Amino acid sequence: TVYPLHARSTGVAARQMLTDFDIRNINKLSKKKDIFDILSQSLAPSIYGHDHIKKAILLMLMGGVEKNLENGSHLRGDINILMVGDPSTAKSQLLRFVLNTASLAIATTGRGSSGVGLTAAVTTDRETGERRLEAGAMVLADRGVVCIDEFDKMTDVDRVAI
Amino acid sequence: LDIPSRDDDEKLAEHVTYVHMHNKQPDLDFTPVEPSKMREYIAYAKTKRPVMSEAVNDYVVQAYIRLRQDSKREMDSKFSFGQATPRTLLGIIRLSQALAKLRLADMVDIDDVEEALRLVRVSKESLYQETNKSKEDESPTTKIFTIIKKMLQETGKNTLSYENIVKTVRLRGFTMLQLSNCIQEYSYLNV
Repeated sequence: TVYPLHARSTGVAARQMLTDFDIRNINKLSKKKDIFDILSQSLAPSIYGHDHIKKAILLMLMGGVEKNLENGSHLRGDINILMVGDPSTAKSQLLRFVLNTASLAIATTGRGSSGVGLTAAVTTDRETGERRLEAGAMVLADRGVVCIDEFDKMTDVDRVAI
Repeated sequence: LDIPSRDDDEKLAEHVTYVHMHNKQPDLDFTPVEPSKMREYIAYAKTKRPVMSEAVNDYVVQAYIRLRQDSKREMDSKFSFGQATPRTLLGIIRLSQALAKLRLADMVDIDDVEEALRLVRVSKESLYQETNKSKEDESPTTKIFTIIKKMLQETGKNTLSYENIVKTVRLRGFTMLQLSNCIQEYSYLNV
């Protein structure tokens, strides 16, 4: 049997189907106008303030409305948000949600976590004596939200992949 | 250079959002072609190899000359595209040939190469102002004056007996009362 990667949603790991209790909890939540604000407390475990940033996080977690235009490019409906602040405290705290908690967030330091290559690289190996591709983790990722900390530590050739 | 205007950010944005509404930018009057059969027709055109028409040459040539001379008096000037080259001429010819391909015709049209010139010049002056003016519309007596000026280029006399002047005015159609009025004005204007 071949049950491949979960096609419609993100990869196989999430499995966030719902039960009647879960559907009822989600409905009881969503129909309430106020919940959008408590999400800020849901994304402010250690730092406080900048709840607008919490809104941004939950939005970019939603996914967007990236639409496939006929006979043309699928328009980008997803969003990528840059953050900059105290490299000591701002980065660690705001990161530690998307890193540890949310989902499918490959930690990316820039130069280092590029590994072999963030984008790709043609590699002709002695093992089979043949050339394949090295797809970076982000491009290996499908539908996720990749976190790139320490962005200013990019190698020069990286600056174009973005 | 994206001049930040208002009607652009209105229409462009509206129509992008309309794309989100209706996934076809084509409005009521439009014939969008799917890229597949578009490609088909395009390649078919590419398999034609039209011929350069003999008449347009002079015009083409003259165009080049113009596109040359101005360039010199525009070298250090604002639009610093320096010294348009024979490659520009050749590119114009190639553009005309491709438009004739779009005609699927083996003879390039004067309108064809004129459109090519329009393309090459619209690339220019798209930097700033993008406007011009006109003054010579009225000419109810200034036209008489310019005719007189050509006559002066011939000889250059401020005579007191006008017989070829009145003849050329009558040929021009302008009446003799307006002519005499203008003569009054310019004699008073001391010419």
